[PDB]
Amino acid sequence: REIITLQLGQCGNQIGFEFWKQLCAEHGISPEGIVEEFATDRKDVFFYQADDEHYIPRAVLLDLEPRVIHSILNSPYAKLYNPENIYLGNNWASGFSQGEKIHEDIFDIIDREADGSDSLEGFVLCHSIAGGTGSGLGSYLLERLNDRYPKKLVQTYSVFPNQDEDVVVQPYNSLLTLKRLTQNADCVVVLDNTALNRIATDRLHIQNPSFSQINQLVSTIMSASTTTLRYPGYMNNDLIGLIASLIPTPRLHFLMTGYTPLTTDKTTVLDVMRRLLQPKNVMVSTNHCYIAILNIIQGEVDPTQVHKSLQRIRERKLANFIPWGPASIQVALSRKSPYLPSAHRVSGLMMANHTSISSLFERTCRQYDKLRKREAFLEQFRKEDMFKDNFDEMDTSREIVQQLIDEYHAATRPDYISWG
Amino acid sequence: REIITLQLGQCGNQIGFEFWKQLCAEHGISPEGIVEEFATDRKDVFFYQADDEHYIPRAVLLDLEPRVIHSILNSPYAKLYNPENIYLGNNWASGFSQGEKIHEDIFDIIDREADGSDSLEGFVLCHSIAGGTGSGLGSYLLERLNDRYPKKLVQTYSVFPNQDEDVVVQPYNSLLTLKRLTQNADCVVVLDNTALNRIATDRLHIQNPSFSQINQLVSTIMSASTTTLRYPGYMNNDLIGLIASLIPTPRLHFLMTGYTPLTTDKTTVLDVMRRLLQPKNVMVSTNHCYIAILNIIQGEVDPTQVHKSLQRIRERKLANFIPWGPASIQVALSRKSPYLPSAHRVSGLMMANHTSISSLFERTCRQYDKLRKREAFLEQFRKEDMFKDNFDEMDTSREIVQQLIDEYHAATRPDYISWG
Amino acid sequence: EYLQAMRNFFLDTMYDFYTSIFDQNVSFLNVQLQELDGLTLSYKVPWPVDIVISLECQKIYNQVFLLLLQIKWAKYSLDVLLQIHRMFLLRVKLMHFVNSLHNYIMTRILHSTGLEFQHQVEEAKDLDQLIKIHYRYLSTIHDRCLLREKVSFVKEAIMKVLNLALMFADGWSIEKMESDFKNCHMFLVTILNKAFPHLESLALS
Amino acid sequence: SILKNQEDTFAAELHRLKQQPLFSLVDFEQVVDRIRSTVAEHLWKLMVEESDLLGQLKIIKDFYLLGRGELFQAFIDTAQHMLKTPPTAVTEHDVNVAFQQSAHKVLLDDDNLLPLLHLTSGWAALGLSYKVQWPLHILFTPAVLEKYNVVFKYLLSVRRVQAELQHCWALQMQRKHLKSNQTDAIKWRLRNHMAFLVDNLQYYLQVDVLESQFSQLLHQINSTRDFESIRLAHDHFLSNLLAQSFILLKPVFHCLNEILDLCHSFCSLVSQNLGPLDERGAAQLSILVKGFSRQSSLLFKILS
Repeated sequence: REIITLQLGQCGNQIGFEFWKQLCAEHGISPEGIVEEFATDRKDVFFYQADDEHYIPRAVLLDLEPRVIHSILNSPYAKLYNPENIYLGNNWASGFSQGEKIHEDIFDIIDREADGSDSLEGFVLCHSIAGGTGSGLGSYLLERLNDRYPKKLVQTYSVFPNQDEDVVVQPYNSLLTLKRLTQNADCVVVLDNTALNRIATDRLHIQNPSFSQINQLVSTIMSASTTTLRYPGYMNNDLIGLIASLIPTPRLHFLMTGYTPLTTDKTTVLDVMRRLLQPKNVMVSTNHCYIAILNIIQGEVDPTQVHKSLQRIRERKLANFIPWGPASIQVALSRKSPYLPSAHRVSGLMMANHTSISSLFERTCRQYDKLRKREAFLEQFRKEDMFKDNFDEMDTSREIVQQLIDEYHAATRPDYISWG
Repeated sequence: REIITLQLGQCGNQIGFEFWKQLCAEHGISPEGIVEEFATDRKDVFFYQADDEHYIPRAVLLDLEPRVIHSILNSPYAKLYNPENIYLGNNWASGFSQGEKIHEDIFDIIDREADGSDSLEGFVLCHSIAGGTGSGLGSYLLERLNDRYPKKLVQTYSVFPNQDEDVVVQPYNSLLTLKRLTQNADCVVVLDNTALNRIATDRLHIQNPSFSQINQLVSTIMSASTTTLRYPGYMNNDLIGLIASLIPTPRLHFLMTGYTPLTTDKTTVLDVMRRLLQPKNVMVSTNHCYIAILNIIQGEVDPTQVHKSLQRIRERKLANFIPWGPASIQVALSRKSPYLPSAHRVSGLMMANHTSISSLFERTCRQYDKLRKREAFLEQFRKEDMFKDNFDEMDTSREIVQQLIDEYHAATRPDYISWG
Repeated sequence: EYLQAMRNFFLDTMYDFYTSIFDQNVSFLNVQLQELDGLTLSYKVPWPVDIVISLECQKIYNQVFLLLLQIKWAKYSLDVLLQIHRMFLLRVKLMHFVNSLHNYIMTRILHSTGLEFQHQVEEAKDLDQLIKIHYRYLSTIHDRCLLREKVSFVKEAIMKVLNLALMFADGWSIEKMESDFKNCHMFLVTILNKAFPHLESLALS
Repeated sequence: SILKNQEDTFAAELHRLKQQPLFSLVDFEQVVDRIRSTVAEHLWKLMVEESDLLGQLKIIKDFYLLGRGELFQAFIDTAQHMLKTPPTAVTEHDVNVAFQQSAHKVLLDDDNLLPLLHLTSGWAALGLSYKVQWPLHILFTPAVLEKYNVVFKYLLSVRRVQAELQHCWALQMQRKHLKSNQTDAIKWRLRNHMAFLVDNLQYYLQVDVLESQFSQLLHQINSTRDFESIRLAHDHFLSNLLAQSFILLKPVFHCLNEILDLCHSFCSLVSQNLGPLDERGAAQLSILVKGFSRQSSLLFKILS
């Protein structure tokens, strides 16, 4: 149906601004949202359609300690939207309490936008894990929606914070955030800072403004994942039809992504498939096996090569996945995009559930457990002191992520016939 | 099938680097491994093929006390390979013990590369006899592979150290190394420093940078011996089909080589044959008789002269070989190479088992036995002291090379009908 | 243009149409459109193209359309859901099976031959050959989706596995389903093992 | 072509011959040869370039004369069930499956789906059918491809027995390796090499026979520019392959077949020998060595 976008936090509002500029340049519209005559499309999912065809986006903007939100405010794309929804620490409990006191009027903003929609499919939020102001607040509003609406979906695109370890309560905050993510969300798409750092240092030579190019890559991914919605396809034009195959189980619902060019400034279906089989073309860093993989391709493809390719892909066994049961790769095609120069013609996007990401969770678990053994790294800030006097929510989150990692490590096994 | 290359030691990594630069310039590819459009070939034996046709070589790089390995590291051919396999005295027992402690993770590197291959034909190693860091270590990894895989072949290209005699334990180290070579390897290709010194002083006037030109000649030989693999032939495109005729016996498996131009900056099949009959065109220095000879020719040949030539080659008796039985010369043709200037059109390569090399072994035996009679030339280094307190492995190696030289001298006889 | 709209919007838009049918009258379908099974479909056909396209062709389109709706039914009905855990893995073992089916019918049949079919109809320089080339679309979509004869060896299996999409949706015993599933699966394989050449393209797993 | 251009010329020559009340063959043959020159020249002009005669001849050599040997060796790597009698109901599809699968690993991953294995041992019943430009070629006929399939059947047998013989050479790899091995109670004279030499030399002889004739064939077509001579070149080529390769039904051909049968049977012993052991294998081994000596005596009834 219709999908409502949400954005909060400094990194989330940055990537949302980049996503809307991406879809502004991508389709034939003005930076005030007037349709271009020279351009057909559906933009009714993420944009409300007006009478002069002002495709005003379904983007609710929440801010706390605004500095870059002011730069979003005075912009030549500030005529695209004005839904009148902008409403004003670096701790999880701080952002949790700040969202707690204003939950009513932001819920009025939610219900107003819900009344703006006739039907609904899902909520996306722009969020970053352990982002400071975003952390805790995002978990709180996730709790609010999960309490309010069991009839809809939530998709979440968020990055894993790694700054190569002043902030030492960051593993605690990310742990509590991911606890709410496993239990109160239905599907998670997670990425790494380090893998995008690798691809950025390979494709280019920039080190300091890396955030900006990260925003570009996030925008390309978020357009790619939505192309079968925005350009009219004929299958999985609901989100739940896309999500249904990849997630059999309500705790292992974390999805990793890839995209075939590292630098984007013929390719055949065989080439782009085997490139997409690499972890260096995947933007997330015993043998680990996928449960299921999905691929969507967009470009100038020849339809007869593709059956040749998946024949030979069976034959070489260039993937190694065996959960326990008959769940394999799903390949799909979307339109090569007009209204932009189509260079690097064929490009693919890849979506899988793989057990290896548990190791990265385990790395964070190893850090948090170490700090939990010392118990000197909450720094006795008053916010976490009010919200839990005994700090037992950290132990509850520890036992939940223990269940999660154990479910992961059992999910590797070909005896996962039971407990799936 | 597929052949995995190995390289270790200073001289071995030097000749491997020269071999890969040789096959880089020889075929139509970039120094990052991108195929040239202007170029067909098989490079699937010694290079893994990628999606942008990056022929990343099957070269595992091991280093110890790296100085020239650093120069290999920063190179415009360092984009051709990166298999992530680089892992850190001048004694046999020292290199043996250093390989002994890290045998597990280098064996993980071995098994990873084995999983990179679908099938397998053989392992080549780049090694130099009594090279210091290479010596002992190479014998140890030879023991590891001979323990691990009896299903494959090992080919070895290594030089005989002669510096015209500060290092006096060098005959002991070379003796122990060749002991492992006779008993744990299936086919050996050995060369001399002095014969390459003769050819280099004849073709040119250099004396000090002789190593560099030696590397060039080794690269030309190693390309020549592999041409029927890399350029598609139709016979002996397995290694074992090449090796099978020359070696009847598991201790006399040492193969000597020749190559027709000394200087390479018509020739008929008669001319190049009789040139190849000389020991001055052979790069290794009672009457001695070959067991069997093999020749491969590459150039602009006329196919009717070749039967005329071997008629007259019988008639003049310009070779003198009689082991005891009906094993004679084998002449073969490979493609004259495109993608390089074909000057010195017809060129041949020669592969035989000849008993004369025993004399050179005997020379080393004469040296070692002399030092063994004095027993002052191990210098009491602690490494050989730990590894053998009684130094009885030297006596065991002495009795083994005694068996080897006696097998050689009996192999000269036309009563070798038994014990063959 | 009219033929393009025909073979595009059925053989998407009909997704929303069929989702309401999960939750019947003859007039409700009309107002949804103008915005065990078998539907009533009629739309305005203009005369100068009514004489070039036969009447009986639309019936064939209707048959394969009905089967496509059943494939949509199974790919949605098992795919909306929110020992004890044992129910879930009869999801996965079955949720794959319809998907592998649905990818074959839509892409490999109803999108390959249609892409070929457009490339054929663009070359019609005559009214007469234009009628033939769509008839030679009919007779090959009639054999790819076997609707003529030997249908009692194939199509009943596709029909009987659709009952599992009702059965698993109703449950929320487990063992009585796998006993059924392995039998119909092995029956399908012991029929399908004969191979006309295209049929191994689905028999990969 | 140019035949329509000079059509009035040749019709004028013939109409001129009509007027003459005098007939001779000498004037007549020049007219028929003059027309024949142009008509054969047009076919030779089109066929070498637009139907790509020389490269298609190279492909035919690769696939029937085993001029490409990488595919048909990896083919025997992935096909060994046709050493039994075929059911002829499963195997005819299965050999094509194994063939295309072996091609899928390397080399012909883009086009040329045209070759198709045909099946009527299973290495004595397997053939091949290959498609060419059939309206454009009348120099490639079913008889020509039939004799090609006969040569294909001849060559596969040599490749097969030599591959089996080199693969059974695991004595050097394992059994004599690190083991002293009692003389003529473990080792058997190691007649593997003796059996290998007689096939390796014969292979080299076939090598010379193929390489000389194909090189002369790719030159005669360049020299001659009318179709009539091209016909003679091809009809010479085929007979030379047949007669010189000794596939032609002679006493030598029956002897060579028997040589091959002995090498195959000798492979069968050392395959099942596995570990160094006596399992009454010496009786079979004595049968083989006496048969080898008698067939070696047969080799000097051909020499004489």
